[PDB]
Amino acid sequence: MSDKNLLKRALLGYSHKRQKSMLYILGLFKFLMKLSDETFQHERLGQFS
Amino acid sequence: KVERLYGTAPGMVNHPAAYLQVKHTDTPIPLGGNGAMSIMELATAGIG
Repeated sequence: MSDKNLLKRALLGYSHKRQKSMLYILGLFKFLMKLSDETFQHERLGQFS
Repeated sequence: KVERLYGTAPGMVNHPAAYLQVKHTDTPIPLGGNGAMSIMELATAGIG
């Protein structure tokens, strides 16, 4: 939850109300996504990451 | 009232948060700043 809350906060702060900040956080999150996609790793229904 | 006059509260054009990569609370008052302070701080410490 420490990251679900952070992502929701950053998205609500970038979309809707506009702040030049909260795009660095989105950048970090997208960087993590791009890290995850370097190596394929299957996950079933209970393990969706 | 002063935020309405200069438009620095969230919603009008001169709001810094849409232009600076930092929170409203962490913005200098000379720029679009949040002047929200307690009266006790405003009375003992000062204005700035």
